[PDB]
Amino acid sequence: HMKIDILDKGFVELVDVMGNDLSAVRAARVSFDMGLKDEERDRHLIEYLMKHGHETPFEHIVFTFHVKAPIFVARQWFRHRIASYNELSGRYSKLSYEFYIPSPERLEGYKTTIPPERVTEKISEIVDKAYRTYLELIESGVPREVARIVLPLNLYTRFFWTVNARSLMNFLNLRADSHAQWEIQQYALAIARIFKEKCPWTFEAFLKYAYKGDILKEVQV
Amino acid sequence: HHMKIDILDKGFVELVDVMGNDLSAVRAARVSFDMGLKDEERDRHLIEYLMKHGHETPFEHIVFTFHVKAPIFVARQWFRHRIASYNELSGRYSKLSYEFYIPSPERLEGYKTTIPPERVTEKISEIVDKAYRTYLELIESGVPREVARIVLPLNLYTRFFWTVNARSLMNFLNLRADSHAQWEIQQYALAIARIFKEKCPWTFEAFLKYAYKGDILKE
Amino acid sequence: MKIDILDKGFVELVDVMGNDLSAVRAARVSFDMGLKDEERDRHLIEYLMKHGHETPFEHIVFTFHVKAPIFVARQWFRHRIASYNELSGRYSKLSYEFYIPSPERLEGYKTTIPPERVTEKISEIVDKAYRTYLELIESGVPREVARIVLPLNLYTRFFWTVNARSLMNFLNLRADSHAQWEIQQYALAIARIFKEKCPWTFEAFLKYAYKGDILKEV
Amino acid sequence: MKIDILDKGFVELVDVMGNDLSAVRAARVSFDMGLKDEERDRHLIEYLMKHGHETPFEHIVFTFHVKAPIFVARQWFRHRIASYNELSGRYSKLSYEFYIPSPERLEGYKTTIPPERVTEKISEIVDKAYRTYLELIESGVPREVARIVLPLNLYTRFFWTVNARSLMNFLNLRADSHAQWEIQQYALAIARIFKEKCPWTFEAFLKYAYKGDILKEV
Ligand SMILES: Cc1cc2nc3c(=O)[nH]c(=O)nc-3n(C[C@H](O)[C@H](O)[C@H](O)COP(=O)(O)OP(=O)(O)OC[C@H]3O[C@@H](n4cnc5c(N)ncnc54)[C@H](O)[C@@H]3O)c2cc1C
Ligand SMILES: Cc1cc2nc3c(=O)[nH]c(=O)nc-3n(C[C@H](O)[C@H](O)[C@H](O)COP(=O)(O)OP(=O)(O)OC[C@H]3O[C@@H](n4cnc5c(N)ncnc54)[C@H](O)[C@@H]3O)c2cc1C
Ligand SMILES: Cc1cc2nc3c(=O)[nH]c(=O)nc-3n(C[C@H](O)[C@H](O)[C@H](O)COP(=O)(O)OP(=O)(O)OC[C@H]3O[C@@H](n4cnc5c(N)ncnc54)[C@H](O)[C@@H]3O)c2cc1C
Ligand SMILES: Cc1cc2nc3c(=O)[nH]c(=O)nc-3n(C[C@H](O)[C@H](O)[C@H](O)COP(=O)(O)OP(=O)(O)OC[C@H]3O[C@@H](n4cnc5c(N)ncnc54)[C@H](O)[C@@H]3O)c2cc1C
Ligand SMILES: O=c1ccn([C@H]2C[C@H](O)[C@@H](COP(=O)(O)O)O2)c(=O)[nH]1
Ligand SMILES: O=c1ccn([C@H]2C[C@H](O)[C@@H](COP(=O)(O)O)O2)c(=O)[nH]1
Ligand SMILES: O=c1ccn([C@H]2C[C@H](O)[C@@H](COP(=O)(O)O)O2)c(=O)[nH]1
Ligand SMILES: O=c1ccn([C@H]2C[C@H](O)[C@@H](COP(=O)(O)O)O2)c(=O)[nH]1
Repeated sequence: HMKIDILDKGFVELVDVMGNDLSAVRAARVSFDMGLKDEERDRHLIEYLMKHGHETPFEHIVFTFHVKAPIFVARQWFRHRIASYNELSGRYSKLSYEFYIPSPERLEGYKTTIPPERVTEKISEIVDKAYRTYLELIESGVPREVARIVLPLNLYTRFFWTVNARSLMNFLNLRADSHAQWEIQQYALAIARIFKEKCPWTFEAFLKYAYKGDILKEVQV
Repeated sequence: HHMKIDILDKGFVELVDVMGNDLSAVRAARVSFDMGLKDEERDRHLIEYLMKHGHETPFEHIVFTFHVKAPIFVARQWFRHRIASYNELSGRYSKLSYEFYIPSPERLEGYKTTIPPERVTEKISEIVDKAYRTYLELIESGVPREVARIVLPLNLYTRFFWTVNARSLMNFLNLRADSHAQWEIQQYALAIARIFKEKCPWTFEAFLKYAYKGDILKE
Repeated sequence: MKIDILDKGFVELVDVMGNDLSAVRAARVSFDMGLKDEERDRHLIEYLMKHGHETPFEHIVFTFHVKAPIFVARQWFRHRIASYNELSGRYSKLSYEFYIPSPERLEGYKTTIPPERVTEKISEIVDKAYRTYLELIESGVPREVARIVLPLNLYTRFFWTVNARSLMNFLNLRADSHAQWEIQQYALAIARIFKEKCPWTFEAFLKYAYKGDILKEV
Repeated sequence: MKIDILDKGFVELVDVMGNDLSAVRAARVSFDMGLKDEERDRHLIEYLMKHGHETPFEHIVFTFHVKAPIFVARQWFRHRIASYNELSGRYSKLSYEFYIPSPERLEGYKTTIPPERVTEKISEIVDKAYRTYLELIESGVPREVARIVLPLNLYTRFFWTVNARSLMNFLNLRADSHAQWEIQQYALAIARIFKEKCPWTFEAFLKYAYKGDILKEV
């Protein structure tokens, strides 16, 4: 399965997909009691749909992704309500030592009172101390659902995400944009790369006529 | 894959595609404990467990796309199910064909009426023919399609694509595969259940035994 | 507020929760703040609209009572992010209420048949279909079956609860020349009520987010 | 109506549209009718609940203002049929407010170390994490990056707009012993407010549709 590594321990993996560019073509044509025609006229229809705001046909293309990301990234991601999610539980699972530790280059462009290297080390210390406490609590009999409240927001979680192409394009408009947090931007770029490979016509038409973000127009795949 | 079931006099329900199966739900449920699939036996058992206890989100990862031909009055009820995607034939854009649902006398099989049931079928076909001819005359005279079609009756057939996940589909079956729903849509619901059963046997059986609230599927 | 539409239709406002300030407060919570001043607050609404910050507007909710022809309702009910409760032809005996277009509805079209004749032809179908409907029910045919002979111009009634964000989507799509003329009229009524209750949001919407054309011309 | 929850949290009702009669009006439209009388209207609410006619309750809408720990909010925000606007760690400097469980939270569990010490250990990490956070911010580190060291018990604040149907789903799932104790407390507060504003609906809900366990015990 296509799997793209993100951040230091994260990833985005495509699990399954239903439909393709032609699915949208057929769904649009039913309006006129028609179906598919030719690869030329059909690709042209996708462009027409995109530039005129005919979005419902794209709801028939559905993706399911497997994602590993820090909780602070997931919190933002899960705000996209038009989708389905199933996530790893801290109430039910003993948590592993997997945290997002940003490299010094994450602070590139900002003037700091201390070396970027120090910030990275400072974050690492908090992680170590918090996880150590988490383990001490669980080993002592503290219920998992309580012990985990001391763990930081950079803890990695895992989830399945099923979303249709229309909602996915909304996600890209909002997250594959410089105003979004850099960390989720990286995930949106991976999502875009997978989208591009499975629905090339839809993706191209989207970038040329509907995309309202900036990064996908300044970054290849 | 593909399956097609004929409904009423000229309708049908066709499965266009499907993403996921019973194991998709098992996997989605297991992620909670950082696990995946296990064994054929423990997995089917997990499905019954999810159904029994109301853990419904794992079933959202199973998605179906159907192609349906049904009368407008049936489609009006169907389209009230908001958690789904639809694309339908348009009377504003397309010239409409002579295709209407004419109930057989058997539709009234059980009701005592003043005039013969055969008469009812005749009366309906007559009004349908009159309305359709009027529609054609208007169209032929240059009246815009969107206006000319307002004289067409509710039994006119329409066609649409329906993409829906298993969770919403189960809600649809609870409400439509039931004696309280109109008979005509009960027929379509039975076809939908028939296809659901074929593609997700474990989920369907678990649904029927522990969560299904309707009655016709248990008969 | 009630506005008459078409020949027998209407749009009536039943209830409303929130106002322009509801969106301001919802927006300010991001920075752990609330309301400020009448001037700063309106500027914020414009800011939200201009930059596509739409979620704050979901906290403003409206409930309308609408009477419209079924062909109009079919299009309206395609708007899934909303709540609906409608009159039932399965349960209620239907009244003689149909939308009959006036000749003026065909202005701009050259027809082989005089516009007035079109109105008459539609009235004819309505009368014959309704009479058939009544005859069937009086004979013993269940309502849910007898009503299938009634035309798409039959009037229905429904309650519609929708938040401002979904309402703006509705206006973008229906208060537009590409939408069927009949629903455009309802959209204009909906817009008028929206403007009355949330003038800042409505004005900002028209200036920076509205994608339709008619509200710009009317 | 404001109710304190946990050590520093709360649930407050901000606004509400409709009441029990809104559902009655919405339901009766099916038979082209309106309200009747107290006795008949209360009876209809029970009938709807008993037979699963849930859409009429979507016309009752509530807006709450809630302050809860992030781990509670993560569970809460999984309820998609609702609207949310929340405090942002990317844009605002975060305050020193965390949920520190009191020793009683461990009542019933067998631990090797006194419960009071568990409370003490949690406070220690919280203190260290927050200090680290402040140190980074004052050194020029962007807020969105500095906050990643903060634990899941940090309090957040949000506005929640939800209709009665979705609210009842939330109570079925959260006002239940299988839900985390912390969110059960919030659900009990939400339930109290719901009961005060829509007593007929709440009573019918508890009698015919509620699938949880605690609301039948408390
Ligand atoms: C740069 C950035 C900064 C942000 N800052 C904050 C912040 O400070 N605080 C905060 O709380 N959130 C914040 N968010 C989250 C934001 O408010 C949305 O929750 C998030 O973008 C999900 O978007 P959505 O509503 O468009 O998508 P979805 O929830 O997936 O919805 C997709 C579409 O369906 C719609 N829709 C879905 N549900 C409803 C509904 N109930 N009513 C009306 N329309 C609906 C709309 O057309 C929507 O675009 C931020 C997001 C970004 C990208
Ligand atoms: C026998 C029968 C008689 C009926 N009679 C009438 C009638 O007289 N008048 C009439 O108007 N309708 C009538 N209906 C339609 C009914 O009101 C629903 O619109 C229809 O059943 C679709 O169901 P749903 O809301 O459960 O499904 P969906 O719209 O697909 O929703 C699925 C689930 O998501 C939910 N959900 C979706 N949207 C919202 C929302 N906005 N707020 C809260 N929860 C939401 C609920 O948990 C719901 O069960 C009837 C249906 C049946 C089966
Ligand atoms: C001029 C015109 C012509 C039309 N012609 C046709 C036709 O020929 N055939 C036909 O079938 N329909 C047709 N429609 C209906 C159209 O396909 C939509 O169903 C209708 O506009 C409702 O819009 P909506 O999806 O944006 O709104 P809502 O359903 O209210 O949704 C609002 C927002 O939430 C979203 N959203 C809701 N549900 C989902 C979902 N499941 N997946 C992804 N995003 C979602 C999107 O961001 C959306 O804009 C037409 C509409 C117009 C205005
Ligand atoms: C005790 C408990 C343990 C849990 N454990 C986990 C866990 O380990 N991992 C995890 O990921 N989650 C877990 N959850 C969250 C759970 O999976 C749901 O996300 C949460 O209960 C929100 O419920 P909901 O979907 O019913 O509500 P909403 O999202 O508010 O939806 C309300 C109704 O609309 C519906 N609906 C909304 N969207 C859709 C859709 N896309 N398709 C079909 N129907 C839809 C259904 O009828 C639904 O009941 C847990 C919840 C509880 C109460
Ligand atoms: O870029 C952002 C900022 C905020 N939020 C939503 C996510 C959380 O629900 C809440 C606070 O997010 P943070 O700013 O703390 O990440 O608002 C996002 O979705 N994206
Ligand atoms: O069994 C029913 C009855 C009604 N409705 C919804 C469909 C329409 O939006 C409106 C009226 O439907 P009819 O009763 O006329 O079919 O209410 C259904 O979905 N199913
Ligand atoms: O302007 C339009 C045209 C179509 N449709 C949706 C409504 C129906 O579900 C179906 C066919 O509508 P008509 O074209 O027949 O009105 O497509 C709309 O919502 N608006
Ligand atoms: O009782 C629970 C357990 C889990 N989850 C959802 C919330 C998060 O998205 C993810 C993990 O939650 P925790 O178990 O870590 O709280 O699953 C809930 O909504 N409620």
